[PDB]
Amino acid sequence: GDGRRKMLSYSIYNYLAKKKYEDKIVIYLIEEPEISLHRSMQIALSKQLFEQSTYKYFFLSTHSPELLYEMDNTRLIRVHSTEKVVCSSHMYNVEEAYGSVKKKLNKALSSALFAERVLLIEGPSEKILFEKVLDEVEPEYELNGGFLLEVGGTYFNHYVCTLNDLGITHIIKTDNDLKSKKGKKGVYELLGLNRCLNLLGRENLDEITIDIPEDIKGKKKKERLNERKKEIFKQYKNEVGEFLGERIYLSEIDLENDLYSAIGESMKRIFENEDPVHYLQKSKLFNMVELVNNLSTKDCFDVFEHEKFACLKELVGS
Amino acid sequence: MKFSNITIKNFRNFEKVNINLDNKNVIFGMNDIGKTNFLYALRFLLDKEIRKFGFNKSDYHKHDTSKKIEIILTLDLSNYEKDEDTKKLISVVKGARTSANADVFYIALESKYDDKELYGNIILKWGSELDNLIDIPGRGNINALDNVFKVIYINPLVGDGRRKMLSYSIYNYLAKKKYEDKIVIYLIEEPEISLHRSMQIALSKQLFEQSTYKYFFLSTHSPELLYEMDNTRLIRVHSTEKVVCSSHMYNVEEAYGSVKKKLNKALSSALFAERVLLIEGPSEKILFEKVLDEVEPEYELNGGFLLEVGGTYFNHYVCTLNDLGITHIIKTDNDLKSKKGKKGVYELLGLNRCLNLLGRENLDEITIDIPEDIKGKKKKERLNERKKEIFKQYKNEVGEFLGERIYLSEIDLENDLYSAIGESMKRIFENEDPVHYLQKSKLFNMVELVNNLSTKDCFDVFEHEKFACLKELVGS
Amino acid sequence: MSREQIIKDGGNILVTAGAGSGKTTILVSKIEADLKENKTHYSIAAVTFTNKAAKEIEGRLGYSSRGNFIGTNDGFVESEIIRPFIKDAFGNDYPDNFTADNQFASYDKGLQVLKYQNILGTYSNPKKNFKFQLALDILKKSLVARQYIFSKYFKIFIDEYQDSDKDMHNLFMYLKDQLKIKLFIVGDPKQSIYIWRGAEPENFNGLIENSTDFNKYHLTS
Repeated sequence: GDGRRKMLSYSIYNYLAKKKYEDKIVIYLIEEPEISLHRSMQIALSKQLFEQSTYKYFFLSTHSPELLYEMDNTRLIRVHSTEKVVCSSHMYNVEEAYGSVKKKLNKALSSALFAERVLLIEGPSEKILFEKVLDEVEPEYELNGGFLLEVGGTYFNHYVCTLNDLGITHIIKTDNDLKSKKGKKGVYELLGLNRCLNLLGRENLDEITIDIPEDIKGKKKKERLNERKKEIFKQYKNEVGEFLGERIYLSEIDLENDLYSAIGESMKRIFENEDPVHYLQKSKLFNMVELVNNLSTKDCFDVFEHEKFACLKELVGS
Repeated sequence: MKFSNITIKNFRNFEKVNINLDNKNVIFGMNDIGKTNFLYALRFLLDKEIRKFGFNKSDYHKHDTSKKIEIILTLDLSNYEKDEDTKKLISVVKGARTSANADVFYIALESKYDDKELYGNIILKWGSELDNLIDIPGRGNINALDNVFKVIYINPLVGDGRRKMLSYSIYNYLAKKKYEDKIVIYLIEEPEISLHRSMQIALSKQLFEQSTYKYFFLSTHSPELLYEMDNTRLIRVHSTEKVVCSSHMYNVEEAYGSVKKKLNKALSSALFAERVLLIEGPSEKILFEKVLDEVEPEYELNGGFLLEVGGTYFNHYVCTLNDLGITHIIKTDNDLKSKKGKKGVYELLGLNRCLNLLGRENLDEITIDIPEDIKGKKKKERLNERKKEIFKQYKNEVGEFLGERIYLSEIDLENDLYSAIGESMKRIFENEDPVHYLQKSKLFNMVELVNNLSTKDCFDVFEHEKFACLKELVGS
Repeated sequence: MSREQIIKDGGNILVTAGAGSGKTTILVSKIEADLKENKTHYSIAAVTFTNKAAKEIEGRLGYSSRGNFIGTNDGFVESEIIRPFIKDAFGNDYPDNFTADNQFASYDKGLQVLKYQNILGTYSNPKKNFKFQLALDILKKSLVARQYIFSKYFKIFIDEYQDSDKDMHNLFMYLKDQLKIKLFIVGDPKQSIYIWRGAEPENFNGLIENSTDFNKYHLTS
């Protein structure tokens, strides 16, 4: 509709300011270009702004994260929500390593730039659980400037650098993971500890080896790896204490065990005739829906008030 | 008590449009001209300050002033006993009703152009029977219909978001005390003009969870306003030159109660699309985003969308999308879920989810021995062989699925991806079985894979027969 | 005195007031108090026996866009019950046109006059009423008529109840009981000199001496 007229206006601007002003330095001031614009047109304008040579110099004011789907090689200036004007700026770039996932980082981080506190999570299971718990306890957490960000299978450096430089509070919840190395068998990588260390400047750690005789398999192997994880967690106690001061929360094994330590009786009731953790870990998505469909307000307040879930209090400002 | 329908003929770009309604209504789409003309027709019917003027020559369809403009609205009076707005209407209407038609009422508008005087006069009628309507009485500049309805029009034009919220608050606590004896209808047009995201969410909560907004019509470009939607009509204007509209009565079931905040957020952004592909998790998101960026970089500029469905059934999304006229594609895989309690019995989850979308529902369970000795890769291949047998058994049902744009994998997406790029996967995943290794860490290994794929591999995946949903998404 | 106990009472009320008491003053005060107190869409109806009292009350009250009926009880039925809903009760052949010489002594001939002649009927015997029996007949046959009457008014003010026939009593009691509409009755027991027009003083006295849901006051001023 009228957005097409807006796009025509942009096109005439682009191919008029070139021929007529070949002997001048042209600077564009674009103020809230998304007033009556369709979403796809906003994405198209984002591509034009950040991937065309007609806009060498510009200043853009926006309320829309769809305009920032293509951002790269730009300054982000954030005006703090107070009466005294305070500003933070960050020089945003995307590394060549983060090249094949650039469309996910941008979409994920666009909506977190318009928040006050961001909690970085891994997958949709934690999303489901925390959404249920917060709706039960703090229904208006997102009206006050909270956000849940799914990080996925990358490192936290890219998000944390931007958020920290812009003045946005970041919380991270992780768990102790061991990843089997590609090729040689019997050697694993301390993935969770390494990801948490890289955010403290200290980077990477030595690998470990576990026997795991061929006879054992299944639940026995799972508990063997869990015992190894417990030993690793106990070994690096000072590093964990250092993490806690940076708003980084690392689980001893996983989120399932932390949730058990809080609502074990309810989980036993709901998951009748099974081991709650093992059953919950078979189908991550469906069994979480089964669990949240049978939780009450008492269980939500039990989870919220536990010490293993102190990131949720940080997210809502206590 | 309830708005039911509206018909518009020969008015501006409307030629013959019939739209079902409710008390709360949301209109969205890409036309942006029919969306405003809809609210203008409502104002002409119900607003005395707009109807006070006439109709110009530009108000007639195709500027052909030899045609008649008709706008007719329908109401339901079934809850006279429990509602006080039905009494407010009935106390001004006396005689225009009959007892055989005591539950339906009509309010109509008619205009015929005067070529000599160059004026279009508007004359209003009500009646219970649509073939017998009579003029609404009135003296001077006032009408009997003006005694009932109070139309409040809100438009941001003609930080500052806090001023907008203050305006909304004064509206809410002014229209109550002053208009306790009238029926108040709000027309909210693009309230997100210069509004922060959190304020949009707050306004959504106000609209859909407060009693001050019993009747309203809302036009929006923002999916953040729809985070709280429930018990509303969604009207979609098709992106063409001829005004076409689809409507759906949106509700959330009590079963879908604990996940309602996820369904709404997921489905809000898919309402502003043309084709939607429903996927399961973030691994498929990563893979398809890489492949599309390599092959079809501008798929989302042309109206494509990827929707993560998660651990639910497809009925809730498909009903809405189908009723609104949006094309839906589904890709699934054959899953067996171990039943809670008894061991050795599994549920045909994928087949059941695909069947429930064809009207046919649910299927019998199966039992597999799985002796305690075997475990690990051997058990995985045993279950995979069972999956292959199940897939081969229901070949006719699968053929029926393909006609509905439903694509079920024999086992999983990993095996389909192998059947296409096995050599590349063997190269990248050196010294392992590609599928088994890729299935250990779903998220990190997928990033490893996409970081080492070339354009040739992306075009191999795109052009395969096992990935025919991707061609549907981009419109071939 | 008791004039302050009336304005503070909301519901069914009697005022047994004699000549020179000031019925008009208290009636207007109560009407104004009820209108000022209520903030809903409902209205009131004031029914009298003469056009002079109707015009006096109309002038005293003033002007408003709220639809209140002030007039004679004969105009009440014609304006509210009969003319709008005559064809919904009996049929489309019965006319809603009339400008009221042609009096008879039967109800059926009254219907015949209204239909064929297209003029409102009458009765030769002054002890029986044609208007107020036709009105009650229509009210019991039309659902939309009852719906309108219930949705429209929340109180009805009646004065000089002593000069009321049995049909007037029947219609008013039907409104009070079946439709749940409040009543405000004012009358002088010893002013039945209009008995030559079929007035029945027994109704007011029976209401005074038997009613249990009616609040009773007497004015000596």
